[PDB]
Amino acid sequence: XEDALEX
Amino acid sequence: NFFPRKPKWDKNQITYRIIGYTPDLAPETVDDAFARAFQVWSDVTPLRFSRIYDGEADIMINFGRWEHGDGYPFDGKDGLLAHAFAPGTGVGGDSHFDDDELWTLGKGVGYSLFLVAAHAFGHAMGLEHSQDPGALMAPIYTYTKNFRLSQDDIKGIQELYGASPD
Ligand SMILES: [Ca+2]
Ligand SMILES: [Ca+2]
Ligand SMILES: [Ca+2]
Ligand SMILES: [Ca+2]
Ligand SMILES: [Cl-]
Ligand SMILES: [Zn+2]
Ligand SMILES: [Zn+2]
Repeated sequence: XEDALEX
Repeated sequence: NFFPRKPKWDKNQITYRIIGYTPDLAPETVDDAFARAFQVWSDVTPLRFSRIYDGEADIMINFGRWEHGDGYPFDGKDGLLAHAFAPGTGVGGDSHFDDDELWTLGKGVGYSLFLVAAHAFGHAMGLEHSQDPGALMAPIYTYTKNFRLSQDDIKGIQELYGASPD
């Protein structure tokens, strides 16, 4: 799922 | 294919540090798995990934479960296997592996640390999900015994960093 994150 | 505003590393040497391990594999086999995962990207670019044994590396690698230090918690068994931050300062590039998964290098009884790391390091280098079913950066896990980086993957990583010198 959300495995690529921004920051 | 890229993150918003196309973040990438403005250098060819990327340091990494393995902060900690899983008990599921020997540490030297974990080190080797991470090395091999970086090599799939090294091999078709001018990038080199250097292990450091202290200090702040560009890619800080660690294992954890549920909330593990960055406010993007893991979720127990399956689902989130690993996550990486897009290139940048601070947590940028950092790659984390959910130790609620059973780590292995083969099929069926756990997840391949090699394959999961190669995909997550693609994110750490600036690649987003591919819609090419054969690409490593396609979103859905599979075990492959004969893993080959796809032309889609090579095309994305080279667009950011260029092709291998040799
Ligand atoms: Ca970092
Ligand atoms: Ca935790
Ligand atoms: Ca999980
Ligand atoms: Ca585990
Ligand atoms: Cl933890
Ligand atoms: Zn994390
Ligand atoms: Zn992904």
